[PDB]
Amino acid sequence: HXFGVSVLS
Amino acid sequence: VPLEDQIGALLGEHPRQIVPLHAGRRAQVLRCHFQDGHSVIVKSFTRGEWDALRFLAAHVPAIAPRPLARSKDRRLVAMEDLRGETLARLLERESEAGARRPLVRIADALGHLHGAQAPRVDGLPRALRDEYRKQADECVALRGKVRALLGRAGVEPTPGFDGAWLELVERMGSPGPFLTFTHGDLAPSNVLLTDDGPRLLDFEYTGARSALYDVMFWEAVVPFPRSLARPMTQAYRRALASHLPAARDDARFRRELLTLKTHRFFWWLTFRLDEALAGGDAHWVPGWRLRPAYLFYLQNYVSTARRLGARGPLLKTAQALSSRLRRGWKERAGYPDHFLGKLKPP
Repeated sequence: HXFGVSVLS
Repeated sequence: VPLEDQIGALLGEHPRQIVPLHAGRRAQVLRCHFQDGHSVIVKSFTRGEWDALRFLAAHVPAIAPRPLARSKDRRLVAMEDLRGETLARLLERESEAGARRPLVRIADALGHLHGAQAPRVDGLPRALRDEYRKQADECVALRGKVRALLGRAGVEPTPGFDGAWLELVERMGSPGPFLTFTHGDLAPSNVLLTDDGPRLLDFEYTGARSALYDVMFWEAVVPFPRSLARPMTQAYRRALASHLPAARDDARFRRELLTLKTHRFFWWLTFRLDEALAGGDAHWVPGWRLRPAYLFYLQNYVSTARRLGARGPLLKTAQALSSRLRRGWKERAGYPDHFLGKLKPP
């Protein structure tokens, strides 16, 4: 991401 | 070799000034000014935008920066420095009525992009051609992530959830005639309004996907009021259908829209809901607090999916989560700050 970010780990 | 010298070698001439613009997780974006004032964008990596820009170089009307140079180790990419007003800045200063025409123009340009490039999609590199297959694979694992997250939210999936999820996976893996070039990460910061029409930036997440994946930009990702999202989807559809006979079918288009919206809701639920449940101060993006954002996403999915005829376990499960979080959170669904003026609460 970068209109939203996934808390990947 | 200093970065400035690497850039000079890449371009064949030394810029007078290299100005950092954005520091991303994967790349630094730099504006490089030549002695004469002309500028280019260089991205420095420390990966398919380059291939996307090459692929779009004959698409008309022009919609993307032209590719200028890439270093041998592919860590530096130079592209045209397109200028205009970001959609983000336009949304900060306009009214709903004032934003309608540029938003419709963006939606039309995107429909023409998807429609014109659908017969060409096999010309993408293999990793990008296969993107929808990879995401459909991941859709299978997403079911368990969603079920576990719902449980942490206090909510069990309604009966039939797994069978309905299997249908979602199958639809997500069969874009069929809607398979096309997609940008993959449309946002107010990477859409420009220019005197020669809309332009798109930042093609890192390009892939072959359903055309409707990019439509999630205004249907599910940016919290446009339905007074704008509906005319955007209508303008988008007219442009896409001029190229793509399948988009002329009301039920087929509605089904594709519903598939991608259902996928988007449950996929993006996993990003930050655990954080929202814990309740610490947080934002979805700057200017948009996390709990109002998820309450918007919940309400917008349930209400717009119902309008599209949804009435199964996935909708019912979202309804159950919405009712729980509305009771548990003192917050209400809301829009971002500085966004189309004073909007009536959603």
